[PDB]
Amino acid sequence: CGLVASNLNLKPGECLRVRGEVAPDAKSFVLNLGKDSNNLCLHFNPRFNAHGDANTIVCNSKDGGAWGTEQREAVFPFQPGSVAEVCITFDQANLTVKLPDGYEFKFPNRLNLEAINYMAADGDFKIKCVAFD
Amino acid sequence: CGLVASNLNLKPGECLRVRGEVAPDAKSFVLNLGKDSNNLCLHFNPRFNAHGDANTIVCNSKDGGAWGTEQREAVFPFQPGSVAEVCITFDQANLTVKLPDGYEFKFPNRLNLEAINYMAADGDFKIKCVAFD
Ligand SMILES: CC(=O)N[C@@H]1[C@@H](O)[C@H](O[C@@H]2O[C@H](CO)[C@H](O)[C@H](O)[C@H]2O)[C@@H](CO)O[C@@H]1O
Ligand SMILES: CC(=O)N[C@@H]1[C@@H](O)[C@H](O[C@@H]2O[C@H](CO)[C@H](O)[C@H](O)[C@H]2O)[C@@H](CO)O[C@@H]1O
Repeated sequence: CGLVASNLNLKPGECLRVRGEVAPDAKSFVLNLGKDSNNLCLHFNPRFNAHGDANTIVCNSKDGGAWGTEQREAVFPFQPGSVAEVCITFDQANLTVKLPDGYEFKFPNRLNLEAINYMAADGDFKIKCVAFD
Repeated sequence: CGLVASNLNLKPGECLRVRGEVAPDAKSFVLNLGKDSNNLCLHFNPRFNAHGDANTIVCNSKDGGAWGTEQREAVFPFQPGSVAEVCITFDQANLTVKLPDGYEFKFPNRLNLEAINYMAADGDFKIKCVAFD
């Protein structure tokens, strides 16, 4: 596992900027956001070649330990062995994810979180900077 | 009640930079670094008016729950209600703390830690960025 942070107290409208290094041999990487490891408003999982996906971003929620319905994006501005950065903001209805190519997308806030208190990176994403505004 | 981070994997010679907002009414604030909450290589506790001290940085270690011998610094470049940044590095002999105004001091590495994996802020220091360099 990578860096895990708790008591983040990220509130609607605030921008979370996360930048890190993707491992050279990575098949995917993960950044998880939510209340705790069972309760994710955003599982952000760029897949290079994993679980049947090549160069696709897969996003999901997790509620009480159960995965929701995945969403897949149309762009893939990530490479193994390079710096990856994401910017995330939310309100109680949706998260908005901004990627390093400037592409923005929405993901529904299925847990109706009023605050994001938990962030976790996997072992393929080495956090170099996190800014909570 | 502030940000807690784990799996930092900060190794000797690496630098950790932490920037946060000191609460307007703070009597002190705390940044703790170590293996875990009971084993701290550095309790960094700038005190405005707390525990008998006035405008003094108190540093200590904690070993299996037990506080060590306090060290007090001679300088105090902090104010309640303002942003503060500290940078920390270590080696086998000492941690080095660099303060906002450029001042540096050493604190002994009493636990003989070879990595720092845990960090926590108290509720008077609202962390805004963390960088690893
Ligand atoms: C096309 C499709 O539905 N594929 C899914 C896989 O994505 C899924 O893999 C898991 O997906 C979750 C997120 O939803 C995590 O990323 C987890 O690590 C993956 O293993 C598998 C297993 O649920 O089911 C389908 O194949
Ligand atoms: C002036 C003097 O000696 N004061 C000390 C306090 O520093 C001390 O408080 C604790 O100090 C530790 C770090 O060593 C933590 O900051 C802890 O939160 C404080 O309560 C108290 C208790 O040992 O003793 C004197 O008052």
